[PDB]
Amino acid sequence: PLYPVQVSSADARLMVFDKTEGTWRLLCSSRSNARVAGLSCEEMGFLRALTHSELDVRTAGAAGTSGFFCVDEGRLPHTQRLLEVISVCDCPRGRFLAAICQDCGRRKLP
Amino acid sequence: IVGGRDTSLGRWPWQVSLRYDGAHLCGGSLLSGDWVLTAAHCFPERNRVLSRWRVFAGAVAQASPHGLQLGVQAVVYHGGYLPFNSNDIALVHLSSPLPLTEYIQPVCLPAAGQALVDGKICTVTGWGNTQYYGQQAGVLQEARVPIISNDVCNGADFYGNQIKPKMFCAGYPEGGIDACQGDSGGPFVCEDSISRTPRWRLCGIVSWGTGCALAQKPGVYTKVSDFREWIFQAIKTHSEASGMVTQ
Ligand SMILES: NC(=[NH2+])c1ccc2[nH]c(-c3ccccc3[O-])nc2c1
Repeated sequence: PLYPVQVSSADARLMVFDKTEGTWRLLCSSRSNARVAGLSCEEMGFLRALTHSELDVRTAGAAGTSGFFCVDEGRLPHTQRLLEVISVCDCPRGRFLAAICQDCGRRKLP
Repeated sequence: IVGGRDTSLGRWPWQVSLRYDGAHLCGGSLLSGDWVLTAAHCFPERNRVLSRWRVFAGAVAQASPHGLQLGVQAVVYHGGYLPFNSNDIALVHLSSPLPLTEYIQPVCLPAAGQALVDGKICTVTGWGNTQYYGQQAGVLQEARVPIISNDVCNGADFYGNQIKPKMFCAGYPEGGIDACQGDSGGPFVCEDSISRTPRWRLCGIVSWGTGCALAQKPGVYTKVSDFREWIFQAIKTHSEASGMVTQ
């Protein structure tokens, strides 16, 4: 019952499930990274994205994803859900988005 | 909370107490270091001077000298809260943010599309009365109650069609465990591992009920999932607001 949008606890890369493959894909970095990071954190139930960065597959790895998804930046601002403005793409720059969402719902005691 | 038990420090770190002129009136849940989600009915006309409200956090005993108390900058309540019972929700912006420590943490929201699981047992907490004709609790109390279906709750023997679609009931047909006066505005949280880590999410906000812990009169909660977008908007929109505003 995993949620289709996940964020890594090792390096905050965003992963979005691709149901035709049963795999998670990375989100190709774009000029709308801030809004995509914000929207992804909201989607998952976090309040906001505190920050986001760009990772490079060549230095960070794939970490078990299969491909990329790219965001239709023109439709981006008409959405509530990430999955409806995303498409598979090549992401030639091999650079993807990482998002640090505000942590929540966990106790911090020993 | 009727039929609950005393809880300890750090267990429900998102729980806060909203006090007006010195008295605890409502509970609330931290969404961040400076935003609290509570019920709109906690701000009737007689309680709208923001300078007279304080948010108490980080302690389970109401008289702990170790809790932090901050002021309120603004309150945004739902314009669809016709009494001003649906849309019984409001956001409180603190004048300065609370530090997040092992005793002060925000709770999560339901994810998009995440629905309530009927029958699931969640937790409700607060400092409200432990008996309807009883006194408020000195130490924060916690109780576990299951979600009830609206089909059951709106039946003539429960609340006969008074449960509207953006609210739900939780409790036992038998009564015995329930939220009560002084718990309004606080959290109804359910734990899940859909983000691959167990996290507690705010599924409901304590809103109302007939008496407390009676059989067939379960507590009613505001269904938070239905207000996700209202919350995201309000925060963006009013981050720099001061006063009572509506969205
Ligand atoms: N039985 C319940 N589940 C319940 C929960 C919260 C309540 N809050 C109140 C309440 C009563 C008077 C004024 C404000 C209140 O929130 N009654 C309540 C009853």
